[PDB]
Amino acid sequence: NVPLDLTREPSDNLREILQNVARLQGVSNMRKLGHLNNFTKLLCDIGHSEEKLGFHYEDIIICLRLALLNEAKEVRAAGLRALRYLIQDSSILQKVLKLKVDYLIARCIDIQQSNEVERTQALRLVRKMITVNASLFPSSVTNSLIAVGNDGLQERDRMVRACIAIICELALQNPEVVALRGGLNTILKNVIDCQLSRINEALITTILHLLNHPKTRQYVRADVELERILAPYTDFHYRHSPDTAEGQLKEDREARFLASKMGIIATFRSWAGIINLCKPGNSGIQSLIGVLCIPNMEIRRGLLEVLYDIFRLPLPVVTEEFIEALLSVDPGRFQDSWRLSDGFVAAEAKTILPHRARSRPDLMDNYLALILSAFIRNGLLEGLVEVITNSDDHISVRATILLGELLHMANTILPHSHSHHLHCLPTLMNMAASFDIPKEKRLRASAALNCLKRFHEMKKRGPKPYSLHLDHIIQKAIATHQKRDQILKDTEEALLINLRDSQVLQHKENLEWNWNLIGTILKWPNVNLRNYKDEQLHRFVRRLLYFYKPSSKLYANLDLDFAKAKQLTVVGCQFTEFLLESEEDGQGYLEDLVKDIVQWLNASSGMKPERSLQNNGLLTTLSQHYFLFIGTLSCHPHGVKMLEKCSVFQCLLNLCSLKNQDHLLKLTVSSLDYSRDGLARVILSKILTAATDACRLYATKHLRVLLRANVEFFNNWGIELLVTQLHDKNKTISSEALDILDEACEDKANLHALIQMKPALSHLGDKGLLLLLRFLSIPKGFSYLNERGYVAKQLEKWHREYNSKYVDLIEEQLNEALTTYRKPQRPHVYLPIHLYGQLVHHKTGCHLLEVQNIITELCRNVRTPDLDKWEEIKKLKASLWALGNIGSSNWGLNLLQEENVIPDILKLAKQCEVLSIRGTCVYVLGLIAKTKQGCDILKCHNWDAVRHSRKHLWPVVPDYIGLALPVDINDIFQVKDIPYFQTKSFHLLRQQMSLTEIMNTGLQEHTDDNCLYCVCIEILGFQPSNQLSMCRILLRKEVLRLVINLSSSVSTKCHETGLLTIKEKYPQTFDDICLYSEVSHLLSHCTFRLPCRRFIQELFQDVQFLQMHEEAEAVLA
Amino acid sequence: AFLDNPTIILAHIRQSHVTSDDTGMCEMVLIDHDVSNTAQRLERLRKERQNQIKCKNI
Amino acid sequence: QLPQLTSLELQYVSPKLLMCRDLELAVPGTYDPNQPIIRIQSIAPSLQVITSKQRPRKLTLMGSNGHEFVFL
Ligand SMILES: Nc1ncnc2c1ncn2[C@@H]1O[C@H](COP(=O)(O)OP(=O)(O)OP(O)(O)=S)[C@@H](O)[C@H]1O
Ligand SMILES: [Zn+2]
Repeated sequence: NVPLDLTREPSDNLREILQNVARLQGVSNMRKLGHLNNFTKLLCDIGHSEEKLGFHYEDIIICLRLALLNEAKEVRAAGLRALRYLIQDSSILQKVLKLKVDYLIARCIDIQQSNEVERTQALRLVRKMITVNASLFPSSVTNSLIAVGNDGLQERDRMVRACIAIICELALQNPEVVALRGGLNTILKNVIDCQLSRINEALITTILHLLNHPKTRQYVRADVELERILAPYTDFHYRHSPDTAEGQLKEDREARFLASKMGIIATFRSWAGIINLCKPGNSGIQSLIGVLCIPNMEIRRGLLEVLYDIFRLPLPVVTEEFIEALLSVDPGRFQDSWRLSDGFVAAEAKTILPHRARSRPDLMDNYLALILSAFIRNGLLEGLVEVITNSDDHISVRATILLGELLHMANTILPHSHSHHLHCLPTLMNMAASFDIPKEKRLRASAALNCLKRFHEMKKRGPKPYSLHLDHIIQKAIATHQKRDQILKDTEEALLINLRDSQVLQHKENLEWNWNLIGTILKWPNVNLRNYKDEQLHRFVRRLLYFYKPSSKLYANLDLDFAKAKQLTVVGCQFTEFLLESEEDGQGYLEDLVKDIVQWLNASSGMKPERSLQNNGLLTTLSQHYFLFIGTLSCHPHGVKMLEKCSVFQCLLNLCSLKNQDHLLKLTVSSLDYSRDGLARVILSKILTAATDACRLYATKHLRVLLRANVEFFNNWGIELLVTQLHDKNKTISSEALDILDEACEDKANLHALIQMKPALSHLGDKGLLLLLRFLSIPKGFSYLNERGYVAKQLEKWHREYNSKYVDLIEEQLNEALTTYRKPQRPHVYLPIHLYGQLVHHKTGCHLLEVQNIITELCRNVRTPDLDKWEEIKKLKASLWALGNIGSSNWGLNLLQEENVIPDILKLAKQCEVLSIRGTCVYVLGLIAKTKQGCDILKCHNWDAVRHSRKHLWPVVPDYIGLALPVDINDIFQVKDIPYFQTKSFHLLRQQMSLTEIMNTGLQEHTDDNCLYCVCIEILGFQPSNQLSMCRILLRKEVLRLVINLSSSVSTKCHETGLLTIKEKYPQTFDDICLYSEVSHLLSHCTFRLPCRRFIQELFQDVQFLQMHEEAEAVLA
Repeated sequence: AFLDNPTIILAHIRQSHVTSDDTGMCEMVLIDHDVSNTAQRLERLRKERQNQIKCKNI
Repeated sequence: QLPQLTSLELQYVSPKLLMCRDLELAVPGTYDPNQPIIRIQSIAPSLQVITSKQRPRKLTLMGSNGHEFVFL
């Protein structure tokens, strides 16, 4: 409008607030909002203080709260924004709350008067209020937010989620005011109509956080609040909303099912939900299993999806035959990531080839074992059997597959006592062997047992290479491993018969030959074109050669997904190997074939000026399998000589340089063989060091395929390649190489090879430091790092800083794994490397740790926990993780049993009040059981452990994987009961007397305090209220009793009509601000619906309130 | 999972509401810097009441 | 959700009625001291609710003599 910014701040701001109050005359709204912006800028550039401002705070507040009553939405928004910039301390907020300004803010929220910019500043102001001091939040704005979030979805309000987020943020710092006005119920009923996963979980997390700490656990009822989320499943006819559109009744049901599933699978990822749902009483997990044993084919088919995604198992296809759904859950089924364009071989090898770690804890197994034990305790297997027998086929197949998956998980992650009587299946075997029941049940039980055996066979088969490159890689590795440590003749007759019936020589028409006979005549032992000099065999060989050459355009033209495409490639590979089997008679053909292949490759790569672009044929035809021929040719020693006779390796060295075709580098890096040193490793190193960033990334990611396949002599060259890849300019490649090294270091032969070439792993992030800490695990390398003063430099660092950062690291891993947080299918949550765990390994750093006197303070911290704040809980978690990493070997249990701390942890794992540390203790007790002595110690305290490693799939019942579980799972599910925090005259005259006949103060709860105007008279010297025009004391209590009756929501139309008639007849009864104060105090203490609340707030809209404005202008100047 | 301290819970709430809210509001409201129908009913009742009262009921 | 109620399962409503399979009680309404008594053998595990203002169920027992006794 007219800013100067160079004047006396007192006179300037006085003129500003005087023009703001405007005396309700002769001042437009535009200039008033301009003055409000000027006041905002003045408050920004000049610090707020009662000395440098020239006026007390009360005057500013009383001149600012009048802009909220202005009719223009712009002036109201500007006033709210200027009021937000004023609240910076607790005193300013306390004074803003002394005058009942919260009434005006709660009014400004709930109008929805075509203003989505004025309602945003209100929410921002209440968020600033919560930030400044949440212990003083008023109940008026609380009730307003609860009413908006409780009935805002039906009124198409667009600020619903924005209000629920603020309610959830308030419930963390002030739960009493939210539980009193019924905000937790709003939160809990707002998760059953929220399809968005992240919002649904952020909503359930606050309810599960109040149940964690006792001080907040006193604010939630026992078995009626949290168990509401599984009402859509337990209640067959569930009606969430009382008044909904009758047109949408099935879509609403599916939405309720989806939201309830997203909430149920989100309460089982937190410890406060696991413990509160599996309590030993009439819990909410037994009601979920009991309704599964009821033949209702709608709830029964929806509970199986929740059971499937609770255990992170893949869903089969919806069929009626078991043999079709068993094929859809094959661990080796094709995926879209395995395509050449996406993830050619490196992504495929990750799924089928197993991890190199055989003793890492893998916390995911701990969590799944705890969940499975809790589910088996409450009778899940009997319910699954009852679903298998007495149900439809669509559900019988899915329940049989779920039972098979659970039975396989049992004998893999459960301790022997928990899983030595599960494989009997008494309720199913007694049904399959009883000849008294009807025959249908017996036969379907026998069929279920047969399908379970078939599933077990499928599980013990294993995942098989889907592609043909990984197949050759694995076969070559197995052959090398077999041959490193140590049939029919068919002379002339059977050979000729098989050559005759093959049909190759009868006619030259392709695709009509007998390819099985060709394969067997090529693969027979002693047929090698060198001992059987027959002209028919040479004709056969020449015909096959002319067919397989790319220049002839016969094989190189068939498209992918062909009927017989894998067989032709296999036959071609064994044919180019059969040509190599004759080292003296198979030159004229093999040289010609490989020279034609080199011609085709140089033509398609771009080494010619004709087109230099032939990716449209290599990517869609069988001409891309010519790299498999060179692959199966480069394995043999006599093969590489022939491959070098022609310009093959030079062709690949030249192809490595181009920039336009990245698929060719993928094809050549996953086909060659690097078993022996030669020109095959030079191409790999050239691609790894100087190539396109994406090709370089795929090349450095293709080292798991050579690691997990157990290629011989990997520690010689692969480790050096990873070390040189660590110096790459790109960051993703360096991080991937660091991850490959961290995985390869799980073998001692590989860690010794990494230590012998001392790398620089300190200039990287935390991953580099965690990888370098592994050096301490062995004396050769620990003694090296100890000389340069590195162990003592890390001891104090981990003591003061990194002991509390390791817990953040592992919690971040667990959250990214199974909570969908994403800090800015089942993964493997492998335990991070802890320095205390590495120092204990070799008994030399163990004494170095013991002389520092670190075990005593940790034991004292575990014995004397605070459990009041959240920093001390963090310190207790850090101490528990440190103590669990120390007792990970036999040298650690020695210096850990001198203090006798394991009983303390075992007692804390079953008697603590906070449940998050009650789960941390379970993880730590599992980590303790990585040794035989650890399990022996734990057995005395009635805690079982898994005594086998991860080396064999079926270990015979008599280093370990760390997993420990109580003998009775209900021991750690005991929670001490906390009582709820709640257990700790005119209205009758109006019934018989009408309004017109009675016509021929009224404020009940009105005092000097809690009135918008009366509070000012003593503090700010306001002139007393004027006398209104017994004629008006009656209408006052009449409108009061009407607005009171409007709260029950029983008959709202009648009371709305009465209020409308009162406004029509006497438009001056809605002018006394001492009645608006009363009705606002009533709104701030009762449960009004959203439309009724909006109507009540809008009744007092077109009002003037002239006397308050005049008195404010008088006290101002 | 471990979502128990109020800091991680607050960060989760803010990010989940901001990113996954189709309608505008959430990003506007959750800025991390601070870390009429009754009139129509009255008009209808006013216009009706003038026509309504024209007779005497004994 | 009252108009939607049209059938009742005994596993859901009363798990103790479908686990009797034998009783010493006589079938209700049929007992005379000059005839052999008919005992309650079984109860059907499904009831059909009649769509009306009071929704009377349709109970059907199974006496010891192999005859069905339908009640309301
Ligand atoms: N689709 C085909 N598959 C194999 N050979 C083909 C095909 N089409 C044409 N031919 C010809 O057949 C030749 C191979 O036959 P040979 O090994 O010479 O035996 P052959 O019976 O002596 O052949 P000809 O035609 O009688 S001299 C190929 O090199 C081409 O000359
Ligand atoms: Zn007053």
